[PDB]
Amino acid sequence: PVIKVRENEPFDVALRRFKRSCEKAGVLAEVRRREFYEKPTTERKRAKASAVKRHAKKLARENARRTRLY
Amino acid sequence: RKQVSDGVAHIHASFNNTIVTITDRQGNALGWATAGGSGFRGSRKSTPFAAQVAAERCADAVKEYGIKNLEVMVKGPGPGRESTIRALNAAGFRITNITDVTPIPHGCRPPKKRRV
Amino acid sequence: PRRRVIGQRKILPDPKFGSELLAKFVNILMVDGKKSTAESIVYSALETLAQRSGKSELEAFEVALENVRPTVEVKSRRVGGSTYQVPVEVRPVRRNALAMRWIVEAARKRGDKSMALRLANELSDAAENKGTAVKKREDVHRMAEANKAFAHY
Amino acid sequence: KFCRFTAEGVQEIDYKDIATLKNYITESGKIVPSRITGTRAKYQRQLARAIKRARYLSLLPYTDRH
RNA sequence: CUUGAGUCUCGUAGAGGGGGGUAGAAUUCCAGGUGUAGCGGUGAAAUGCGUAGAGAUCUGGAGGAAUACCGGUGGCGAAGGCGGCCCCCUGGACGAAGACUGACGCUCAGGUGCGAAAGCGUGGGGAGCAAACAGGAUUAGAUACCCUGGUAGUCCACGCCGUAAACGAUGUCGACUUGGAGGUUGUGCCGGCGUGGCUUCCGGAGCUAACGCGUUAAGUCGACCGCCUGGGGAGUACGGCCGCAAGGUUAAAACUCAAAUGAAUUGACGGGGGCCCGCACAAGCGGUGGAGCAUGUGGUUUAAUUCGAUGCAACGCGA
Ligand SMILES: [Mg+2]
Ligand SMILES: [Mg+2]
Ligand SMILES: [Mg+2]
Ligand SMILES: [Mg+2]
Ligand SMILES: [Mg+2]
Ligand SMILES: [Mg+2]
Ligand SMILES: [Mg+2]
Ligand SMILES: [Mg+2]
Ligand SMILES: [Mg+2]
Ligand SMILES: [Mg+2]
Ligand SMILES: [Mg+2]
Ligand SMILES: [Mg+2]
Ligand SMILES: [Mg+2]
Ligand SMILES: [Mg+2]
Ligand SMILES: [Mg+2]
Ligand SMILES: [Mg+2]
Ligand SMILES: [Mg+2]
Ligand SMILES: [Mg+2]
Ligand SMILES: [Mg+2]
Repeated sequence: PVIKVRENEPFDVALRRFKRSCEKAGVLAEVRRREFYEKPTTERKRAKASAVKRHAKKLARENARRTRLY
Repeated sequence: RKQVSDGVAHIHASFNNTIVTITDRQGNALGWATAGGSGFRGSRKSTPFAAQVAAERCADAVKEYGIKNLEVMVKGPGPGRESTIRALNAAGFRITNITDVTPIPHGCRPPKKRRV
Repeated sequence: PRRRVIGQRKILPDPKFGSELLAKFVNILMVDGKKSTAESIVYSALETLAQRSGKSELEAFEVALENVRPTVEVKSRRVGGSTYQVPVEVRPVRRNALAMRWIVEAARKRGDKSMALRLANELSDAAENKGTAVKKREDVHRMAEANKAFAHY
Repeated sequence: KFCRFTAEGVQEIDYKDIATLKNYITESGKIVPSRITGTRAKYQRQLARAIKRARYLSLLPYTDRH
């Protein structure tokens, strides 16, 4: 995430461009994910739980479109 | 006593503390300041405000070298990442570029999860 | 409360000067619903104060407050079992109320003989940054400054 | 979406083809997911092999902080 | 005889396996430079490291272990499991057009092999992590959780162990029985229409105690095997076999109980979640708790100190 400040560029927006580049690279999450050891059993329990919950919200959204609240 | 006008700031932002080291382009340190040594202990030490004070003291520590432009190399996940870069600009340096140099293994086993 | 159905209460101005800020000071100083006793204390204190500084009745009382009004204060918040004092800005109405309350409580804990003189002496030092009313403002500002790192929730 | 390797009928993604490979890595040098670029699963694997194979020959970088 | 089973031909995908080599990032250590007072850690601290110059930053080197992104209810494998890249050796699966053999099948007690991790043996290696251990805290205590260190071990070679919630808690093979939405990998024809393999989710009949399963069945059937017979005692004892040991395996009874249990229901509760409320906090003011007295209660005393109320919701209460 290398941001080179451009000419006639106000500082803050370059600081905004930097915050964007680090989040798109996901480096902060990558550091937080690597600070404690994650067992292979648990990484898989999470991955699965992520997928089944990502799946459930889609069908819940498809279904809620065929509904009225009032 | 030497005049450089072109230095590099190394923000070391951990979850517990922030260290600011201003080096020349060759990597030789000119001065440094930390959030812990800026009058902040414990809960205060790991705040964005404690890092801002740490940045200002490091800018006040290298004032005799007359640095004019300053590269900023940010490392770590700490709360003192963003607020330390602002304080370097507030002092009166010119931020030429900002980079994240946080080391990522592509490595060793990390310590075990804390059961708090 | 939880509903926020609190509207502001009406308050009649002071008789001698028609100052709304002065009427609230009498109420703060009043004890047991004896407002007439509190007005006579406040008036004779102001006559001593105005004569002692030569400025005037009202705006010489305003100079006492301007050196006692706090501008930042800490509210408790417990996060990890340990309680953080979080400094928060004081809105203008509470700044006036705190300053008047701090003056009255500092005056009461004074060794003068009569309260009217006791109040005037406290206000006189407060005008010149010497009283125990301004010292409590001193304390609040440094308790808020020791916690500037916590200006967040 | 619109996988550009079925569209161009590629038979192998050819790590020597640095012109193509640079379109499928980020600014910091990481392979972009097939979810973002809409590459087919079959070609995304060959793309990752070619990128790792070019990284070894220093035709491509591993990271941006070399 | 050719439809089950198999062989040949062309290709496809794959972390299938075994052996060798190598790359980049990072950690740690070593040596040096700049520099100076903290670093580290936590809920907060302390232990610990640091003026003998740490931490930070740069330069060079050593070493081991794991391969970010790609990466996906994606793939491969009988299962256990398998993830950088390259080569060598090797297994299986699938698909298309035929040819060939001629049911040559399925299942399988005993037997044989493979079989996570921990562990064991011998010889290496040892960065990071980390049982044991040591210290610092926390605590009433804290043989813990947290912190700082740290040895076996984790890694390699060969040998042993032979067990796991080794799970889909679902044996293997075959046939049959409405659908929808995907993923993945072939293939034929003209993005469109077919046809195969594997796989994920929903659901119909049916089935089920229910939950649920539902063409990958827990539906309808056939073939063969394994296993069960109330809970505890007990997967324990004794014996045999196996093992270097740790132990594994096979596997009781006396005794005792009248239940133990599965699924779902209604509550209640949670140091679960969400949304609300109340002098519930907060923001304020005045009190009580200290003093004297009044009054009630307890206790004690008395011949009697009449009886009752006695968490909130008894105690200036019946009175
Ligand atoms: Mg730690
Ligand atoms: Mg064959
Ligand atoms: Mg057998
Ligand atoms: Mg092992
Ligand atoms: Mg060993
Ligand atoms: Mg050994
Ligand atoms: Mg430990
Ligand atoms: Mg398993
Ligand atoms: Mg499983
Ligand atoms: Mg079983
Ligand atoms: Mg179903
Ligand atoms: Mg036994
Ligand atoms: Mg035995
Ligand atoms: Mg309150
Ligand atoms: Mg009393
Ligand atoms: Mg009674
Ligand atoms: Mg009684
Ligand atoms: Mg009641
Ligand atoms: Mg009453």
